[PDB]
Amino acid sequence: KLVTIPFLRKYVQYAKERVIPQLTQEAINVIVKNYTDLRNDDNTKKSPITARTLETLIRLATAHAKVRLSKTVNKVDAKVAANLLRFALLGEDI
Amino acid sequence: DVKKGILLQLFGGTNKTFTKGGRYRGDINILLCGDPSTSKSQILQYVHKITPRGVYTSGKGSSAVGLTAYITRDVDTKQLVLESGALVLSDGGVCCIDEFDKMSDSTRSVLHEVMEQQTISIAKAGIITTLNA
Amino acid sequence: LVRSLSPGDIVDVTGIFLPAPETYLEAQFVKFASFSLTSDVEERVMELITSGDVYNRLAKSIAPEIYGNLDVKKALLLLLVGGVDKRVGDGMKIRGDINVCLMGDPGVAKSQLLKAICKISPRGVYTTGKGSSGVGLTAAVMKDPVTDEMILEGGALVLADNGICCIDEFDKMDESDRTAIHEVMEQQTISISKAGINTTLNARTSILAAANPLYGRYNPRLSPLDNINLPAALLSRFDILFLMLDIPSRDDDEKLAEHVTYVHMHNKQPDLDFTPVEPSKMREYIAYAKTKRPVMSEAVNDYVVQAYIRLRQDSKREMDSKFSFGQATPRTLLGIIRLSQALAKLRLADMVDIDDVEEALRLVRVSKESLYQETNKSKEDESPTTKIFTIIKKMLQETGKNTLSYENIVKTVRLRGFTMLQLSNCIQEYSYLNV
Repeated sequence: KLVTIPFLRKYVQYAKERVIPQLTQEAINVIVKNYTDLRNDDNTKKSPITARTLETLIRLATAHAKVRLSKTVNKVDAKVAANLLRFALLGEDI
Repeated sequence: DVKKGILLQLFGGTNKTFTKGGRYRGDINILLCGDPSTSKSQILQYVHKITPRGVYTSGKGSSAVGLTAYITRDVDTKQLVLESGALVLSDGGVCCIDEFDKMSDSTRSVLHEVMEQQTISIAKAGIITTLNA
Repeated sequence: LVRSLSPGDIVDVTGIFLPAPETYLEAQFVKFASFSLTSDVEERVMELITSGDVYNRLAKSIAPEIYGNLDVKKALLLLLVGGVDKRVGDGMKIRGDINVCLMGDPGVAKSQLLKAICKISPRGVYTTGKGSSGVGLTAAVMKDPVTDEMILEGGALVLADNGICCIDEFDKMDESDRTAIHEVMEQQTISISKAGINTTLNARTSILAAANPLYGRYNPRLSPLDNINLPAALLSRFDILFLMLDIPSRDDDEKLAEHVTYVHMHNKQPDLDFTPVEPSKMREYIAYAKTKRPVMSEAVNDYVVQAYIRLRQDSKREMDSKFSFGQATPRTLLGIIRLSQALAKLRLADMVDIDDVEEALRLVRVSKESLYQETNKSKEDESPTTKIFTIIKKMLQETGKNTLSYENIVKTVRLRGFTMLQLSNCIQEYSYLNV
């Protein structure tokens, strides 16, 4: 069941003006643990992991919670942002 | 030993003009060398304030056109005029040039005639004139 | 009132709006020195002095979204104030500005540090390297569409007079863009000779560049001069040359990740041990300290000369090593004077003490020790026999005999504080090996 074109545009404006996600204590420990493991891996030398990767994981976790209209970031929203960043930095489907 | 040479550059020898002979350049061309940050740029800023017609230019900031005579135009008559450069406006003083080693190849060839006959011969756009410097 | 409006001033022109059958304004009445000494502003300055520890409070209040780099933020505080402009009566104008350059791998938030000092300074202009060529950096000679006169439009080094010039990507700049930079860091002037306009404009700005390595990351196997595409002439004019290396560490990455998540959650800084200073009150403390001109003391002049000898001797012995830095140029000696004079302005003192000289010399040693590791070992607490051997070397220096009858060395040990029983055991030990 695919959503129509005009119905997809209304979901973006309504979620970006009424739902404000917040970082919980459970989602912080997942991002911190995933950020330290990426900088310590020897296979991540193809792309320089700087301070932008720490802010990119928080922006992707907050944008994922806006789709489900949730005001809190759980552990499910942190696993999607971690898998999306590993595919763009390493290039392999883990 | 460095200040004793610059003092003689401000005075300089006389100009024994000849009628049937060539013109001899009586100026003193001094060139400073060595490691930088040794009060080299401060000397060029002090001679300019003493000489009434001294100028201060850089190496890459002035090519072979800014030192000679750039063909400018008047903003009143809209005609092709000839404006003097850094080497022509200093008729009687000391010219201070910074970063002499950072000059282009087209600019170093023009100074060969200024340090010998003290004349700048420009032949561009059908205008072959000799400027005295 | 004619012949009184200078190009580049911010005044309040009062007049009448009369049309012309075009609309003109008939003139009727017409920086850091324009702020008056208001009683309400002076009360806010004294509130920060009585609180105690003003040097460390303003050093941590800048850039609340950047964790770490305590020594890097300390040099940015003195850049807003600066030294004194001692004008010699002979005709020499000593430059009082500080030239600080930030280096390292592009990941220590270099773009955030350049924009933080631009919003704080009232006359700061931020620019890049490739986006601003030689025309946008110096001055553009455009044509007037009315009077048809060749004017001089101010660029980045002209509009930011008496302020801080923020330049991004100093390594990706062209060769024609470093011409005016060499003149500002030496004479604070811009030599323009285009379109028949041979005028010189003053540029008393604070250049704060940010270089980047050519190979992206830093290479410890290569020399520091070859890793950065910058000549040695530009490094001699810069006073402080930092090098923030991105060293992977589990302790530094854990504290940095927690500070980032706290900013993107509460839109504020984490609670520390002091209240953050608002940028509206920080400008009042910097402008008030610029009016005070501290004078160098006579007792502190001997410590500056002795520090320059030890600094020049260490750089000469490291010329053939792997960490071969720049030569001990005389420009580096004047940088310590400008840093020590700027530290006295924050303490509201007209005389430079010994603490200001040691604090200024510490910032230079930190930027130079960024290449070495944090492994320092020192041990000097062995048996007291070595201290007694130093007394025997004094007798051999004046004479040089290894006789057994020693009647003058015993009189020197008693004046020190050692006992006579332990002295007999040290002489017999050295006499066995014939020393």
